[PDB]
Amino acid sequence: QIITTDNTFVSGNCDVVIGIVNNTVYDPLQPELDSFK
Amino acid sequence: QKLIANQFNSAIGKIQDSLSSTPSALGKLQDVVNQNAQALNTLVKQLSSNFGAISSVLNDILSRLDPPEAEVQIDRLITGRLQSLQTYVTQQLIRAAEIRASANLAATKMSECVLGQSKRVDFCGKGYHLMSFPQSAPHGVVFLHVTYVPAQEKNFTTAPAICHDGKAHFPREGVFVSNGTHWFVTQRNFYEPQIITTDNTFVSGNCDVVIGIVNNTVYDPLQPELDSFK
Amino acid sequence: ILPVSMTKTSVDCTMYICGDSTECSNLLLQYGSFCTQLNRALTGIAVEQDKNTQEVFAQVKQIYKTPPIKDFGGFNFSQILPDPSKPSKRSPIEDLLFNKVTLAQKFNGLTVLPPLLTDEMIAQYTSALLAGTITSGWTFGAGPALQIPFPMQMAYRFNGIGVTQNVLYENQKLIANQFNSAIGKIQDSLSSTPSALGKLQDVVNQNAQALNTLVKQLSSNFGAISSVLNDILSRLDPPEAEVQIDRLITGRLQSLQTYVTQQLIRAAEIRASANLAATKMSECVLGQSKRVDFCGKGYHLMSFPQSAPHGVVFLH
Amino acid sequence: WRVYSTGSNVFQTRAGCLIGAEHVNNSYECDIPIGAGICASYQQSIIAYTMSLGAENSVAYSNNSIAIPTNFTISVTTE
Ligand SMILES: *[C@@H]1O[C@H](CO)[C@@H](O[C@@H]2O[C@H](CO)[C@@H](O)[C@H](O)[C@H]2NC(C)=O)[C@H](O)[C@H]1NC(C)=O
Ligand SMILES: *[C@@H]1O[C@H](CO)[C@@H](O[C@@H]2O[C@H](CO)[C@@H](O)[C@H](O)[C@H]2NC(C)=O)[C@H](O)[C@H]1NC(C)=O
Ligand SMILES: *[C@@H]1O[C@H](CO)[C@@H](O[C@@H]2O[C@H](CO)[C@@H](O)[C@H](O)[C@H]2NC(C)=O)[C@H](O)[C@H]1NC(C)=O
Ligand SMILES: *[C@@H]1O[C@H](CO)[C@@H](O[C@@H]2O[C@H](CO)[C@@H](O)[C@H](O)[C@H]2NC(C)=O)[C@H](O)[C@H]1NC(C)=O
Ligand SMILES: *[C@@H]1O[C@H](CO)[C@@H](O[C@@H]2O[C@H](CO)[C@@H](O)[C@H](O)[C@H]2NC(C)=O)[C@H](O)[C@H]1NC(C)=O
Ligand SMILES: *[C@@H]1O[C@H](CO)[C@@H](O[C@@H]2O[C@H](CO)[C@@H](O)[C@H](O)[C@H]2NC(C)=O)[C@H](O)[C@H]1NC(C)=O
Ligand SMILES: *[C@@H]1O[C@H](CO)[C@@H](O)[C@H](O)[C@H]1NC(C)=O
Ligand SMILES: *[C@@H]1O[C@H](CO)[C@@H](O)[C@H](O)[C@H]1NC(C)=O
Ligand SMILES: *[C@@H]1O[C@H](CO)[C@@H](O)[C@H](O)[C@H]1NC(C)=O
Repeated sequence: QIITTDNTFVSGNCDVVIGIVNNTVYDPLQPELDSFK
Repeated sequence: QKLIANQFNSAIGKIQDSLSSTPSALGKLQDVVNQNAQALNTLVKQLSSNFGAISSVLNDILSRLDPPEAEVQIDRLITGRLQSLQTYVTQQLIRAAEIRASANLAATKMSECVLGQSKRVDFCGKGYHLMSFPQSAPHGVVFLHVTYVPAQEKNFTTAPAICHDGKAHFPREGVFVSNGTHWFVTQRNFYEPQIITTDNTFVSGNCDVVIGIVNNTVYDPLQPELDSFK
Repeated sequence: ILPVSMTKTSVDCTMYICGDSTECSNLLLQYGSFCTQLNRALTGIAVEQDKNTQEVFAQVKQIYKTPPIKDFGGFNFSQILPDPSKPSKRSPIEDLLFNKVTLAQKFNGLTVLPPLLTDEMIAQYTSALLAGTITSGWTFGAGPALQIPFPMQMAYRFNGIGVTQNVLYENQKLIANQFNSAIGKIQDSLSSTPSALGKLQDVVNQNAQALNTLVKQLSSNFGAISSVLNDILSRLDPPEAEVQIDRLITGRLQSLQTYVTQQLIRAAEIRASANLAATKMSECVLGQSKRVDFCGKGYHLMSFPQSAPHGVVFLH
Repeated sequence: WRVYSTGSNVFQTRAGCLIGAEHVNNSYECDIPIGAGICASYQQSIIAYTMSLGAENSVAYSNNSIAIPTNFTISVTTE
């Protein structure tokens, strides 16, 4: 399934963790709020 | 991760010194060997006893008396030796039952601790249980329980619920704690404070139901995002 | 209710069989090392009983004390905490248990050894375990004791059986009242029927019966002239007195051997029961168990151990 | 054999008499089992005392006080 901000929890800075990979996390808020600018 | 690896490495290396520190560490196997060895030695020693007969040696029994009269002495010796052998066999059977119980316990410990996590307390060494490692032994099995025990604890003032506009708030996963000025939500087994509203709180009832409740601001990060559209 | 340890005992082979008569005693040594094996087995049984008691009850490296003021006044724990008014430190339920168990005497060759852990220290251990499970919750068995309010611990325990924290806090008064009523009712249920504690009276009475059977066998002559060696020594000539005393020796030795074997079987059964009780303690009071029906009917929340005259009782 | 029969150092217990072992009213751990909650250990001489159960740890408790760890330690326990 797609990586969304409602599926994963975020805590900490990127530097401390070893082995991370850069990627983009989808946000279900952005397209629902974009239709009601 | 580096600290956990360092602790695990420094912990395993201490097992060798702990085991080799004293000869009493391996008592549970030395006792098992020694009881059987001494029982066998006692059974062997029981052979050279008169048991009320004229002599304990078969050859002397045959040589000293004629068969019609030596038959009684042979019967006495045979009955005594049979009693000794029977009592040794009974002792060995009881000890075998005890060892079978211990082996079943060891098999259960292997199948639970080694091959997966176990939520049974104290069944996996003191403290919370992580992966475990077995080791072979001469007449048994020796385990290594990698446990997780908390330390360096500090106390905070808590409360079961947080008031917010006449609406009780409860922790989704954790416990409300406060350092005296502000309130946070943290996992129950490790101090890690966070903001409250975003995901880790669920709403039920009003404030008048619960007994001891405290007021605090419940701030959803959703609203600042909405104000970005104003 | 689970038995944990039978009464320790030990017999002197020469004193029991030979009556300390000289020549009859030196005649026994011809039979071999039968005397040493029985003494060693009885010593092993006694040390196993001691180990069972220590393993079941000494589950904590520290002793805890309940707070002087009961700030968890929702739930009422006066029926299981150590009552200070009585001269004994046993709790009211413990005191009811002690008075409900009744019948082990000295004899010619039989003795009884006191346990290492006296009853008062066993009660102290149980009080420490109860105070740990009341104040610090389930985490005092894993590491350092962590204080936590009792309603919050109950909220966690409810959260561990598939029901969220809403149920407890919104119904704290009802839960406290029901818990107090049940804790009051268990005492009446236990005191109502004397046969409730039968699992300990059984082992005590049956050990006493075995000991009496062992003692009663003296009177049996085993086909000899008389049951007293004095009559044989002072009446019959040595040539046949030797045969008669040897027959009596064989009979008494066989009786003692069968008693020793029966005690070994009983000790094995009691060791199994004590291991089960220790596992039950370590999985019930020192934490939460997901094992259904292993900790009583219904989903398990807590467990309060209490001492017994020769075992441990659990209040799931 | 009877040289260890001096009555000046005889200590009476609940599980028989003791000869040559000093008796102290303090509290220590279980070193050598004796019986009826008495254990003997080594100080110069041998001391026999009454058994003790760890060290008292009165945990502070309140209806609004909780404690959570801020650090961990990993331990390996043999069996
Ligand atoms: C993931 O993205 C971040 C940010 O774009 C990268 O961090 C920077 O990487 C460049 C090299 O590509 C460095 O010159 C910068 O100094 C980095 N920024 C900081 C603050 O250190 C990061 O390298 C990317 N991850 C990977 C694996 O390339
Ligand atoms: C309790 O925790 C709060 C967390 O916010 C502390 O407040 C912070 O204190 C630091 C100290 O330098 C400031 O830099 C932050 O700006 C403060 N944050 C806020 C939101 O005010 C507070 O000091 C702590 N109090 C105690 C007694 O530990
Ligand atoms: C924890 O217990 C203390 C001790 O009783 C409570 O403090 C009292 O609370 C009552 C009810 O609000 C007041 O009338 C008293 O004046 C308080 N006394 C003191 C000395 O503070 C406290 O309220 C309890 N807290 C909870 C959450 O139950
Ligand atoms: C938490 O907030 C509630 C309301 O948001 C407070 O209840 C108020 O208490 C005062 C007492 O002086 C009353 O005059 C108000 O009418 C109450 N408001 C409501 C909506 O009932 C409550 O006292 C606050 N508690 C704390 C500890 O600050
Ligand atoms: C907790 O339970 C104890 C029971 O031991 C209660 O004490 C009894 O209270 C009743 C109330 O009338 C008295 O008649 C009894 O004499 C008390 N003692 C006993 C041994 O029953 C106690 O009231 C309960 N509540 C609290 C807060 O302790
Ligand atoms: C948590 O505890 C560990 C040790 O159990 C701490 O690591 C120690 O840190 C000090 C100073 O940073 C070093 O001198 C020690 O050598 C470290 N111990 C080990 C075993 O490596 C760690 O700092 C603690 N965490 C916090 C946040 O204080
Ligand atoms: C994995 O191991 C390789 C070694 O071949 C190393 O080059 C790489 O950086 C490692 N990556 C991570 C995430 O550990
Ligand atoms: C935390 O516990 C200690 C005792 O271990 C106590 O002295 C202290 O007051 C407690 N903290 C607070 C905030 O009360
Ligand atoms: C130790 O205490 C006992 C009473 O508990 C007392 O009789 C004895 O004199 C004390 N010993 C010393 C050396 O004071």
